[PDB]
Amino acid sequence: MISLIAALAVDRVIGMENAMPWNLPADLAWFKRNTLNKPVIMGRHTWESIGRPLPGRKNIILSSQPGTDDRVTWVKSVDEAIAACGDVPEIMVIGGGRVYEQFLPKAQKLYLTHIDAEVEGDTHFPDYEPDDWESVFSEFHDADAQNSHSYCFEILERR
Ligand SMILES: Nc1nc(N)c2c(ccc3c2ccn3Cc2ccccc2F)n1
Repeated sequence: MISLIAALAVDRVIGMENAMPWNLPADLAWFKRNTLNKPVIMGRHTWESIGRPLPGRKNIILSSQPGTDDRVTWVKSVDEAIAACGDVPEIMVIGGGRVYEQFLPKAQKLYLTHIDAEVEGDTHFPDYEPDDWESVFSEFHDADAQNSHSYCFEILERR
Protein backbone atom coordinates (compact mmCIF):
# COMPACT_ATOMS: atom_id res chain seq x y z
CA MET A 1 0.00 0.00 0.00
CA ILE A 2 0.96 3.66 -0.61
CA SER A 3 0.69 6.32 2.10
CA LEU A 4 1.31 10.06 2.18
CA ILE A 5 2.63 11.64 5.36
CA ALA A 6 2.51 15.45 5.38
CA ALA A 7 2.42 18.31 7.85
CA LEU A 8 -0.22 20.88 6.93
CA ALA A 9 -0.59 24.46 8.14
CA VAL A 10 -3.78 26.56 8.09
CA ASP A 11 -5.49 26.51 4.65
CA ARG A 12 -3.78 23.15 4.02
CA VAL A 13 -0.49 24.89 3.24
CA ILE A 14 2.41 22.47 2.60
CA GLY A 15 6.01 23.52 3.14
CA MET A 16 9.72 22.74 3.15
CA GLU A 17 10.95 22.34 6.74
CA ASN A 18 14.46 22.49 8.25
CA ALA A 19 13.00 25.38 10.27
CA MET A 20 9.66 27.20 9.71
CA PRO A 21 6.68 25.84 11.73
CA TRP A 22 7.54 22.31 10.46
CA ASN A 23 10.60 21.69 12.68
CA LEU A 24 8.20 20.77 15.52
CA PRO A 25 10.03 18.06 17.54
CA ALA A 26 6.87 16.05 18.29
CA ASP A 27 5.89 16.04 14.58
CA LEU A 28 9.41 14.93 13.63
CA ALA A 29 8.95 12.01 16.05
CA TRP A 30 5.52 11.17 14.60
CA PHE A 31 7.15 11.24 11.17
CA LYS A 32 10.19 9.22 12.27
CA ARG A 33 7.92 6.59 13.85
CA ASN A 34 5.50 6.08 10.95
CA THR A 35 8.31 6.33 8.43
CA LEU A 36 10.76 3.96 10.20
CA ASN A 37 11.80 0.84 8.21
CA LYS A 38 9.38 1.66 5.37
CA PRO A 39 10.63 2.70 1.89
CA VAL A 40 10.51 6.48 1.54
CA ILE A 41 9.65 8.43 -1.67
CA MET A 42 10.27 12.19 -1.93
CA GLY A 43 11.00 15.07 -4.27
CA ARG A 44 14.24 16.88 -5.15
CA HIS A 45 13.66 19.64 -2.61
CA THR A 46 12.31 17.41 0.19
CA TRP A 47 15.54 15.43 -0.36
CA GLU A 48 17.60 18.62 -0.17
CA SER A 49 16.04 19.54 3.20
CA ILE A 50 17.11 16.22 4.82
CA GLY A 51 20.76 16.43 3.70
CA ARG A 52 21.31 12.80 4.72
CA PRO A 53 19.43 9.67 3.68
CA LEU A 54 16.83 8.56 6.20
CA PRO A 55 18.61 5.55 7.78
CA GLY A 56 17.63 1.90 7.49
CA ARG A 57 15.25 2.76 4.64
CA LYS A 58 15.57 2.76 0.90
CA ASN A 59 15.27 6.43 -0.17
CA ILE A 60 13.77 7.20 -3.59
CA ILE A 61 13.86 10.60 -5.30
CA LEU A 62 11.35 11.53 -8.01
CA SER A 63 13.13 13.98 -10.32
CA SER A 64 12.92 15.05 -13.95
CA GLN A 65 16.67 15.87 -13.57
CA PRO A 66 19.46 13.29 -13.03
CA GLY A 67 20.92 12.10 -9.73
CA THR A 68 23.52 13.87 -7.56
CA ASP A 69 23.90 11.41 -4.69
CA ASP A 70 24.59 7.69 -4.97
CA ARG A 71 23.46 7.01 -1.37
CA VAL A 72 19.91 7.13 -2.74
CA THR A 73 17.82 5.95 -5.69
CA TRP A 74 16.86 8.49 -8.34
CA VAL A 75 13.88 7.75 -10.61
CA LYS A 76 11.98 9.85 -13.16
CA SER A 77 8.51 8.23 -13.12
CA VAL A 78 5.82 7.65 -10.50
CA ASP A 79 5.72 4.01 -11.59
CA GLU A 80 9.50 3.68 -11.43
CA ALA A 81 9.43 4.89 -7.82
CA ILE A 82 6.75 2.37 -6.78
CA ALA A 83 8.64 -0.48 -8.44
CA ALA A 84 11.90 0.67 -6.92
CA CYS A 85 10.40 0.11 -3.46
CA GLY A 86 10.12 -3.67 -3.87
CA ASP A 87 7.31 -5.72 -2.32
CA VAL A 88 6.75 -4.07 1.09
CA PRO A 89 3.68 -3.65 3.36
CA GLU A 90 3.78 0.14 3.13
CA ILE A 91 5.41 2.81 0.96
CA MET A 92 5.74 6.29 2.48
CA VAL A 93 5.47 9.46 0.34
CA ILE A 94 7.34 12.30 2.05
CA GLY A 95 6.65 15.39 -0.07
CA GLY A 96 6.68 17.87 -1.27
CA GLY A 97 3.93 19.57 -3.29
CA ARG A 98 4.43 18.03 -6.73
CA VAL A 99 5.11 14.56 -5.29
CA TYR A 100 1.96 14.53 -3.14
CA GLU A 101 -0.19 15.51 -6.12
CA GLN A 102 1.34 12.69 -8.17
CA PHE A 103 0.74 9.94 -5.63
CA LEU A 104 -2.68 10.84 -4.15
CA PRO A 105 -4.60 8.76 -6.78
CA LYS A 106 -2.77 5.60 -5.73
CA ALA A 107 -2.62 6.16 -1.96
CA GLN A 108 -4.84 4.30 0.55
CA LYS A 109 -3.77 6.11 3.73
CA LEU A 110 -2.90 9.66 4.78
CA TYR A 111 -0.82 10.68 7.81
CA LEU A 112 -1.69 14.35 8.24
CA THR A 113 -0.23 16.51 11.02
CA HIS A 114 -2.48 19.57 11.17
CA ILE A 115 -0.49 22.44 12.72
CA ASP A 116 -2.43 25.39 14.20
CA ALA A 117 -0.08 27.97 12.64
CA GLU A 118 -0.29 30.08 9.47
CA VAL A 119 2.35 30.60 6.76
CA GLU A 120 2.02 32.74 3.65
CA GLY A 121 2.51 29.93 1.12
CA ASP A 122 1.53 29.12 -2.47
CA THR A 123 2.22 25.39 -2.15
CA HIS A 124 -0.71 23.46 -0.71
CA PHE A 125 -1.69 19.94 -0.12
CA PRO A 126 -3.87 18.07 -2.63
CA ASP A 127 -7.59 18.75 -2.03
CA TYR A 128 -8.83 15.33 -0.88
CA GLU A 129 -12.60 14.90 -1.06
CA PRO A 130 -13.90 13.72 2.36
CA ASP A 131 -16.33 11.50 0.45
CA ASP A 132 -13.46 9.07 -0.31
CA TRP A 133 -11.39 9.48 2.88
CA GLU A 134 -12.42 8.22 6.29
CA SER A 135 -10.80 9.63 9.42
CA VAL A 136 -9.50 6.62 11.33
CA PHE A 137 -7.58 8.47 14.07
CA SER A 138 -6.95 12.01 15.33
CA GLU A 139 -4.70 13.03 18.23
CA PHE A 140 -4.81 16.66 19.26
CA HIS A 141 -1.83 17.98 21.22
CA ASP A 142 -1.60 21.36 22.94
CA ALA A 143 1.12 23.96 22.57
CA ASP A 144 4.16 22.68 24.46
CA ALA A 145 7.55 23.97 25.67
CA GLN A 146 9.21 22.40 22.56
CA ASN A 147 6.20 22.81 20.23
CA SER A 148 5.51 26.46 19.32
CA HIS A 149 1.91 25.89 18.22
CA SER A 150 -0.56 23.13 18.94
CA TYR A 151 -0.85 20.28 16.46
CA CYS A 152 -3.25 17.46 15.59
CA PHE A 153 -2.15 14.09 14.25
CA GLU A 154 -4.57 12.41 11.90
CA ILE A 155 -4.76 9.23 9.86
CA LEU A 156 -7.22 8.95 6.98
CA GLU A 157 -8.01 5.94 4.82
CA ARG A 158 -9.57 5.69 1.35
CA ARG A 159 -12.90 3.82 1.29
N1 LIG B 1 4.07 15.09 9.20
C1 LIG B 1 5.35 15.20 8.52
N2 LIG B 1 5.49 14.70 7.29
C2 LIG B 1 6.65 14.80 6.65
N3 LIG B 1 6.81 14.26 5.30
C3 LIG B 1 7.76 15.43 7.30
C4 LIG B 1 7.57 15.93 8.56
C5 LIG B 1 8.65 16.59 9.26
C6 LIG B 1 9.89 16.72 8.65
C7 LIG B 1 10.09 16.21 7.32
C8 LIG B 1 9.06 15.58 6.65
C9 LIG B 1 9.57 15.20 5.38
C10 LIG B 1 10.90 15.61 5.34
N4 LIG B 1 11.18 16.21 6.50
C11 LIG B 1 12.47 16.78 6.85
C12 LIG B 1 13.26 15.82 7.73
C13 LIG B 1 12.79 14.56 8.07
C14 LIG B 1 13.54 13.72 8.88
C15 LIG B 1 14.77 14.14 9.34
C16 LIG B 1 15.24 15.41 9.00
C17 LIG B 1 14.47 16.24 8.20
F1 LIG B 1 14.89 17.49 7.84
N5 LIG B 1 6.35 15.79 9.14
